[PDB]
Amino acid sequence: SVLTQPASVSGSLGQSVTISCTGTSSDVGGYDYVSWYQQHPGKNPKLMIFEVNNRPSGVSTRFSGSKSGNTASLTISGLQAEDEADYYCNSYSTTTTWVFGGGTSLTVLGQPKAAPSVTLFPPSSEANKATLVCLISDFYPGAVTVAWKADSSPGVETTTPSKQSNNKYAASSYLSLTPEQWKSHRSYSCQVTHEGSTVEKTVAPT
Amino acid sequence: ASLSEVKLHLDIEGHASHYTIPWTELMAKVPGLSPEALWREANVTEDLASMLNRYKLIYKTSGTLGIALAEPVDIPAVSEGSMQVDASKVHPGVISGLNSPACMLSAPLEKQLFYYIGTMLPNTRPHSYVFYQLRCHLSYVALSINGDKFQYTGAMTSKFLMGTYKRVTEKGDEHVLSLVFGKTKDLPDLRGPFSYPSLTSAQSGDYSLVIVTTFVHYANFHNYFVPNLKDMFSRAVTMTAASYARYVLQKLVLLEMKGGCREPELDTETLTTMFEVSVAFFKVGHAVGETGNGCVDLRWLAKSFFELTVLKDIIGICYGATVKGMQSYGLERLAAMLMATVKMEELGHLTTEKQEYALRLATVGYPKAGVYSGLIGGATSVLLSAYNRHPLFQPLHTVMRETLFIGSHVVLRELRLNVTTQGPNLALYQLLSTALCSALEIGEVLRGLALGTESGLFSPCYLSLRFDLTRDKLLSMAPQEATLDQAAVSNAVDGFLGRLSLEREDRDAWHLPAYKCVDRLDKVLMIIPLINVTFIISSDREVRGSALYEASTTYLSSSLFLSPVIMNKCSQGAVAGEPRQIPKIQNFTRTQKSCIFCGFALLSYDEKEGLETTTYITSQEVQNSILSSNYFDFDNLHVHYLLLTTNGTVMEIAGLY
Amino acid sequence: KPNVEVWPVDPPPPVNFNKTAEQEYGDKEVKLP
Amino acid sequence: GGLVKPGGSLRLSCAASGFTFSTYAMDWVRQAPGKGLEWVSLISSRSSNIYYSDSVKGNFTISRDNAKNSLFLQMNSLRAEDTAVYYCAREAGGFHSHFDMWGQGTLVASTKGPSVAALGCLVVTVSWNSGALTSGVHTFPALSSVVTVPSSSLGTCNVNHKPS
Amino acid sequence: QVQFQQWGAGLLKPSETLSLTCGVYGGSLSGYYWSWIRQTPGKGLEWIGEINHTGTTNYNPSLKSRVTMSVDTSKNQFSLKMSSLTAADTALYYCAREGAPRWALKRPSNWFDPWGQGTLVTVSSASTKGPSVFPLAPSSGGTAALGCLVKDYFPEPVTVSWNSGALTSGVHTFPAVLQSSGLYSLSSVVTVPSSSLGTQTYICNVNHKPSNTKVDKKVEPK
Amino acid sequence: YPCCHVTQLAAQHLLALENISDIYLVSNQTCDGFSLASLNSPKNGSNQLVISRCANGLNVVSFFISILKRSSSALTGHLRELLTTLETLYGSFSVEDLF
Amino acid sequence: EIVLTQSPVSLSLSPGERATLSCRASQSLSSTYLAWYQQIPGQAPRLLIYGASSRAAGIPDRFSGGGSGTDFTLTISRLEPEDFAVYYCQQYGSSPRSFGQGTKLEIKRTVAAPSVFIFPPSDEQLKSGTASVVCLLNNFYPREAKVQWKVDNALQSGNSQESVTEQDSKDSTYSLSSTLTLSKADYEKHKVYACEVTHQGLSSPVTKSFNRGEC
Ligand SMILES: *[C@@H]1O[C@H](CO)[C@@H](O)[C@H](O)[C@H]1NC(C)=O
Ligand SMILES: *[C@@H]1O[C@H](CO)[C@@H](O)[C@H](O)[C@H]1NC(C)=O
Ligand SMILES: *[C@@H]1O[C@H](CO)[C@@H](O)[C@H](O)[C@H]1NC(C)=O
Ligand SMILES: *[C@@H]1O[C@H](CO)[C@@H](O)[C@H](O)[C@H]1NC(C)=O
Repeated sequence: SVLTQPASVSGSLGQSVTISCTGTSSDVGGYDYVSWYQQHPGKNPKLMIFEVNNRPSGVSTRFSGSKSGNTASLTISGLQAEDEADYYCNSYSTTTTWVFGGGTSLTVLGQPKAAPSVTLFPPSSEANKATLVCLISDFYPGAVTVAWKADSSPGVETTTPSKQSNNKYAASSYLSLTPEQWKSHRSYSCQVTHEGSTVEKTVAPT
Repeated sequence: ASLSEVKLHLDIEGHASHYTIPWTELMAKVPGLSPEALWREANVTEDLASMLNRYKLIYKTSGTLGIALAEPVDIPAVSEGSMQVDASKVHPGVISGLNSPACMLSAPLEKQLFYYIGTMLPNTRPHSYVFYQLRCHLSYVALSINGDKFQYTGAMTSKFLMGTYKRVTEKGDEHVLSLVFGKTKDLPDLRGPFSYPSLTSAQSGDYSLVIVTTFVHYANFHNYFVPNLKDMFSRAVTMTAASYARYVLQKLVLLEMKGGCREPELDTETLTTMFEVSVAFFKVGHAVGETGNGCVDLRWLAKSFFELTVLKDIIGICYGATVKGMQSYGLERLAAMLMATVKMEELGHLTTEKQEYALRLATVGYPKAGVYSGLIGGATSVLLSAYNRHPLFQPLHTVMRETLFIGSHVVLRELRLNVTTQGPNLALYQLLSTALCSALEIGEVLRGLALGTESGLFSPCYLSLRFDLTRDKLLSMAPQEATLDQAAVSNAVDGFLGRLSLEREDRDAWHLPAYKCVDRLDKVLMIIPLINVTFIISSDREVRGSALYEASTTYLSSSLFLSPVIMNKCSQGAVAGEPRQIPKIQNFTRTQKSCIFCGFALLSYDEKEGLETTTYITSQEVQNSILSSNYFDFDNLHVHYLLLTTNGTVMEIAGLY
Repeated sequence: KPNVEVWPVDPPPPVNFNKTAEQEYGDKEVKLP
Repeated sequence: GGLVKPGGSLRLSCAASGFTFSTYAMDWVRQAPGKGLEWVSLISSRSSNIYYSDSVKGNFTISRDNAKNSLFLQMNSLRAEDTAVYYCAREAGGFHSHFDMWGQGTLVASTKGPSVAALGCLVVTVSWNSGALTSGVHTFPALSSVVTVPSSSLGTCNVNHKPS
Repeated sequence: QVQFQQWGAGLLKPSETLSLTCGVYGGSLSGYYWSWIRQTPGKGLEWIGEINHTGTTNYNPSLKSRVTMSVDTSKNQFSLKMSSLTAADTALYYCAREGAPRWALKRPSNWFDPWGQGTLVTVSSASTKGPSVFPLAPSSGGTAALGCLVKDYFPEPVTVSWNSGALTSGVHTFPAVLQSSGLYSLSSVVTVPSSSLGTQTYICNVNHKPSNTKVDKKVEPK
Repeated sequence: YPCCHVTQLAAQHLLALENISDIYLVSNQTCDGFSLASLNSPKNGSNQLVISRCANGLNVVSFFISILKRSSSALTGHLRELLTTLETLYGSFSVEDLF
Repeated sequence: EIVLTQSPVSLSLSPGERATLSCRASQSLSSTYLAWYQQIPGQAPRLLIYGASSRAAGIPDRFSGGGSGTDFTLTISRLEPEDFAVYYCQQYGSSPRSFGQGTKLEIKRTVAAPSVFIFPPSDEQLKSGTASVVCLLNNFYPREAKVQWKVDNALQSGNSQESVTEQDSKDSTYSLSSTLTLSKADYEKHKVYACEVTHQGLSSPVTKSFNRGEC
């Protein structure tokens, strides 16, 4: 079933992070067979902890676990340089022959801030469908407030703040307009706020 | 210190299994378990070479024959309305009579049957190689012959049975051979590398017969003990509990007679019967155990434990064996209480099923003689009743023979007592048996002893007061109508003769106070103990009686004498002078309206054959059966009919009207 | 004359009903000979 | 294939050929849009023992072929109570309870339509001009992609949907 | 009833062995246990042993180291032997039968019925001596007494009968007195009427078994 | 010499089940085919040192089978599966082709 | 094993009286295993009562055996002269049979003075060199009687023996025979030989004498 795992990794690049994983009397509290798995945000598993404290022969940086009583904490030191991924814990459970963890996502703080590179596509002729595409990329952290206007005044359902390859984030915004509101109004300006800065891109039927 | 827990790890077939056995948990809830004792017995650090040499020491069955056996339905379903009885809680308010249904709960019955507890698999040499030391609630049958030079132990539980033979050669090198019977799933746990398949001789779908011995002990036992384990296991599995008990009982009875167990030999059949006694005692306990927390009908328990009680007595006679266990005191209390609800004097006025049920309860509740002698009055009441409704001189029917056999055991028990308070009733029983022992009865019993059927196990002739049954007369009464082989017939005559040996404690009189009036006992032919008189019928004259008649015999042909003894008080000397003649009576009318001959005896004999029949006139019906049939054949001048009266008179009936 | 009948017998003894296990069987710890 | 109803029959393959040793045990672990990991089934090296899940997530038949380097799994689709991404797992070995070798995993109302520096394609995989500029391969998460280029050449989009 | 006849030696030397044999008449050995019972004059009634017609023996535990008994069923006899004799073993030896038959083994002993006539076995180192018979002259109611004195014989007993048994009324044979020499001597006198005296004759028949002596002495007046 | 040995305790060496906490069993196709078990010390204390002693696996398995049977009225189901697995393992190993 | 002590040792009653004999055992024994025997001196013992209560064949109703446990009794009522005997108790329940010491009962009578006779030695005995004079006392009662030898009025001492018979089972009388033994030499040197008898039944001591050689 579920092994409890705490979220909210912390640390100002001090090369140390600690996150627990508590289990039952048949999986964690009474058996020394427990493992973890992080590896990336596009692929989840890689061994990363061979036993309670053992390390596989690829992870030379300080990776270790506690397994004190009915709880298995985790102490990592050398992976404090990248936004890598979530972590998981598992063990041999007599009740159910396997069992996994609730999830602990990780990214390290203190990275240099990056203002976003907002962009926009053309009015996109192709019928009473507009869906204006405003793109946001290369920003940190992943928290921006997007707004739109029609020269003086503001179905939307847009969100996708995932990670990127160059240590940054991304997002998109479409909002599904119609020519009955596109031809009459002069222009539309996609504005983004990242830590209090209005990055604007304006388009018009021209 | 302070044993806590052990973790077991398995890498079998890929996936890693991990188990945790906590010693302190399962050790506090199972007090009769010692893990360190089994760890010591295990010899965990034994090398493979040494384990191999211990493994080859033990004999292994080369071929296991697979036979499909059909086990029967022993214990019936609970009868609707049966009062359930706890063996531990039995009070007089429990079941009223023999007609009200009843059943005893199985769990308290088992707790009382297997009350004792002991070590079943000892640390001795042969068992220690293969078994872990086992200690359970048990019940054993032990016996020894040849003065501790041969011993058999019959330890058993509610799940399996182990019979162990031990032989001492008077010089050393004890030989041990064990046989284990029971459910293949219930067999005890093996030690080390041993496997059960390589040790089972016979096997069924659910039962197994395992043999545990060393090659040297096996080869030594084989010179004098080659049992047929196939048929042995087959009977042990297929037969019901009571049938198997009766089978073993018949074997021992034929062994006790014909002088077989006075000097018991180390024969194959002997040891086979020793094991079968244990199996008989084990099948009852196993049948009770296979119905856990249920209840067993009282009639089934009565039948089975009557058989077991008789079997216990017989093994105590032949081998002086000991049976510890398989005896519930609650069942005895229940039976002895039911014995107070039926009056013995009229036990024969009940149903045949009720008569047999009461008699089984009688021997089960009162297993030892001398506690309640009134039971004899019951058994006599059965016999008397049967004698009234049985066709005269005809052989006993199977049902009647079984009823009289169930009843005969209280009498056999009281005849072996040195002092009794039921002398008159024993006399009546033995007179009735003498009356029932005709030529047809002897012929049927001889045929049953020849063929080995149930007719030879019991007969009223065995308790009869006939002393004129030598070999030359038994061969004349042999049937010879069937195609008999004269070998079984010779052995049957010899066995029938030995069963009547007066050396038997139930064959010498010791309770006919007039048997002392005889001075030449080797010439006694018959004893007729009527009321106020006993007639000593002999071929000799020196009898200290109250009178002396001489019957008509052919010249030079072993004359016949009848000496009456009044009140069983012997005379100061033999009545001298000339023996008085037997008065002939012709004016007796064949038409009678009242029982004028009641209490008399009617003895027909022949001039050159001997005594032929004996009738006890016990009712009007028997008198009319005698007078109004072809019994009186005055055309044959060699047959003479003598009437014996209660005042000691002997008449010769030579005519009627 | 009357029919031959069984000699009368005495009533059964007073069955205990108040005897426990140790008084009937014994020590419960036996050694097999 | 894939993409079946709340009642389905899809045959999944775990074909992995890392070496010439296939005498280990194997497992299936499954993932979904919900961030979580859950185990499903296990077979033995000598395939004499097989384990499955025991809850609202149960599952259905798995097999293995020693002479064809494969383990196989078949599944019924509960859709709502069923996931889509099934990974392979290879058991460690003797006295070790974990997995070492893994796999990439197999594939994914009703089917919709495929399609309708700043080159604004507006929509699976996305590619431009048969990967002319691999460096500027920029696809925003779903759904439009953007493929970076030089501003001078103003005078000199590929999509795939497996349902479509 | 059953009758017995016992034969065996009378005088025996100490270190020797006693051998007796009873024969049964009027009955049969089958079914009963026959026993030997000794009785020292004055004291007595000590049980020795018993045997049945098959051979089962039961001896007195105070004598089982010296006593053996055997049977002969073809002759209806049973015999006793007692070695290591002493002067204290002289006694009257009776043989009796149990008053009730005992066929089986697991069976108590019974009472004696009937008994036989005991014979006197005398253990002594002395030798036999023949008796001398002398008359006692009857001199002169009107009834006189005449007798025979049997003197100087050993050992006991002798038997005196008048007229081979034709005269038993008034006969008195006194118990013997042991003389200082070690020999025995007794009298046997009968009182007869004095009318009879003289004319018809009287003879005392004295018989000593060990010495094989038989003397018929006629008693006449002098 | 399959994967370890079975040297018998020399006549001064003591062994007790109280000082054993981890037992490792071998399959019928893990080692050469013999049944060997490895008993381990508590693996506790400073530097976490541990001592091991190989022994006959058949005797260990038979011991634990009898242990679990003699107390089957207290098995938690976990030990029930252990009993079934030990019986199957003991049945897989066989003799007289060992000689 | 079991020891049976009888009581009393001696006993004397008159015809018609009732005699009670006692037999005490050293242990307990079943009443069914006990016997009483009657032994008239010179004859084989006759069984009286077996089973401690049951009368044997021929024994009349005036014999009764009772008791149990450790004490048994034999009551003989309406005594007759024929009942003179020694009576024994026996037990046959222990491993060895055992009998009692016995009780000798004498039946009383009237005074019955003796019949004194004297017999001189024969010529045959004198031929051998000795002489024996015989004095006879016949059919007297009680057994207490004094016999004194007088050879020429000299009282003989230390040269005479005597024997008394058992009580006659019909008339309950005794008989004594006294023998005076002398050498031939001492016998020939005296004349008057007499025996003197003193008894309760004699008014005066009766003397029977003779002269050596008279006719
Ligand atoms: C236990 O193993 C050792 C070594 O093989 C052996 O010496 C010993 O005798 C075995 N067991 C017994 C009970 O002797
Ligand atoms: C009868 O007495 C004999 C001898 O004492 C004994 O061996 C036997 O066991 C007794 N039988 C009974 C039933 O008391
Ligand atoms: C087990 O370990 C304890 C503690 O070290 C020790 O005292 C004991 O001797 C050991 N067991 C044996 C059988 O010696
Ligand atoms: C070994 O054990 C397996 C099960 O784990 C069984 O299938 C096989 O028959 C056994 N024997 C051999 C020789 O592999």
